Amino acid sequence: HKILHRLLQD
Amino acid sequence: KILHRLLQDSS
Amino acid sequence: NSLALSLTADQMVSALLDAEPPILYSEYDPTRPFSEASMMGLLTNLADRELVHMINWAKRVPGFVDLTLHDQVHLLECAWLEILMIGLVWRSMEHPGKLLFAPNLLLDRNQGKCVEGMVEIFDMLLATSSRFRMMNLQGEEFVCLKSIILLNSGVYTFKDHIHRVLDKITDTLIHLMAKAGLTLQQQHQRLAQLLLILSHIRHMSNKGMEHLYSMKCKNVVPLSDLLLEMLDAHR
Amino acid sequence: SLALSLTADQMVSALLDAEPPILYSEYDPTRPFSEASMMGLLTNLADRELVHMINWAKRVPGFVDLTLHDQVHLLECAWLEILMIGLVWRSMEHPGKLLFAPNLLLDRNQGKCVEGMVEIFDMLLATSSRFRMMNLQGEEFVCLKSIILLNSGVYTFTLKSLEEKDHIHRVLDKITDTLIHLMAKAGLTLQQQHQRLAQLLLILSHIRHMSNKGMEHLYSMKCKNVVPLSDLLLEMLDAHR
Ligand SMILES: Oc1ccc(C(=C2CCCCCC2)c2ccc(O)cc2)cc1
Ligand SMILES: Oc1ccc(C(=C2CCCCCC2)c2ccc(O)cc2)cc1
Repeated sequence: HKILHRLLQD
Repeated sequence: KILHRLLQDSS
Repeated sequence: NSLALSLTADQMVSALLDAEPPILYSEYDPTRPFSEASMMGLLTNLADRELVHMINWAKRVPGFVDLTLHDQVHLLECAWLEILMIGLVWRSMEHPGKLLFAPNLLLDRNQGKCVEGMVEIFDMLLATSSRFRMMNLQGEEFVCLKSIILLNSGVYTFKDHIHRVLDKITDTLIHLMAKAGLTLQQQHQRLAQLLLILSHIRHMSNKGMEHLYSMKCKNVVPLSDLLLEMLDAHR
Repeated sequence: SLALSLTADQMVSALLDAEPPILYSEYDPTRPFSEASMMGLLTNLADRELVHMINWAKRVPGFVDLTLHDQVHLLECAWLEILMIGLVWRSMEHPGKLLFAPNLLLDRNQGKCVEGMVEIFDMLLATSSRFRMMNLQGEEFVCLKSIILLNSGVYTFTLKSLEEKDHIHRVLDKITDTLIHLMAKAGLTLQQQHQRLAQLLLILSHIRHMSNKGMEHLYSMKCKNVVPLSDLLLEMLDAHR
């Protein structure tokens, strides 16, 4: 789990 | 400095 | 198959110019003298808010969205400080001796002395800004250099599609120089000078990365969770 | 100045004529590998390589026209970069292997004998696979080395002291013309010349990254007091921290 994952999908 | 000598070494 | 390779050189410039992140502001408390924790706290807060725009700027870079989510994470994790620095250097172009971190936050060499080891990186950043000013770096050239950093800095730390886009930006950079009237010899000479500066931006990033790793170990200026993720990706 | 009047074909001749030899290692295949032994071999190798690099730098066009203090600065910041690109160059036709010497071929398993060095081995291997993928030529490799020598320390610098900084860019642009002349003879179109010129200089960003990562690794093993560094390597290492 990475915050960078969420910011790239949203 | 060693780098000083080797660069300065002419002969 | 992506759509970046099909775009025209002018369509490549327009897409990059339209994806430019905004110039953010720092916190508005007027305290021109800074301590070590005061200056790093402002830059950390600014850099954290800049990362959010950079992530959305990267998604609007032609060819980046066509990458795997993991490949997107890898490129941003290795190039994020390079992208911040080349943006800082670009904003400080018409401010010699000053570093325009924000329109309300200009710092000089003496400011960087309030944080140990950071005045050395200040000189490198100011030298790169003076180098951009000497070359008359155009905004169309700057957006190309930023996207090059994003796609190239982590392409060997893993690929064929990335080099296809990197060649497309090369064609785009040559297109701009040929439009400005530069001769063929002046084109690949200016292209070489621009790309050689990227080696120093990488150097400043590695030096800055160690500086942030030292600040983390000091544990005085609290880093954001997003900054800790981008920082931990360099070990 | 001599370097400004050199023809591109004569520029290649000067760089190729000045190439340092490929020194051998003191490696004994009967001796198994260890952390203190492997870093000891590479330290002895890189130390003897430095002597030839210093004399190689003198034979680079334009380098003699610089100040003695400027020559010290350029070598101090680029010495590990030049060692690494030469290492990557020698290992081009040995996939998965790093040819530190003709009698020293190391893969990823040997790199793990030293803590943290395996990550740098992968970057060097990827750079060699990149050189092999691009089919890099020796005429282009010697151009890239001399570029690293002049460029890696040109932005880390008397108002007239910047005039020599302007002379360094004159030689840098001269080497750029040489690369384009080489690619034109190889049957590459102007578009292919610009692309290959860009690809080559983009690799120099990774070479800088590997040097910075390798420079921190040498500083860590120095404070470890496990592998003694030579007196010259200590001078080159202290210049980065
Ligand atoms: O636009 C920016 C560019 C760089 C930096 C920055 C730099 C650090 C490297 C040392 C020199 C200052 C630049 C920084 C500061 C704090 C932080 O938590 C993350 C990045 C901030 C904004
Ligand atoms: O041709 C060479 C290039 C690099 C190295 C080298 C490397 C260090 C960076 C980590 C990966 C190994 C290569 C090294 C090792 C020990 C030393 O005292 C100085 C340089 C030796 C020869």
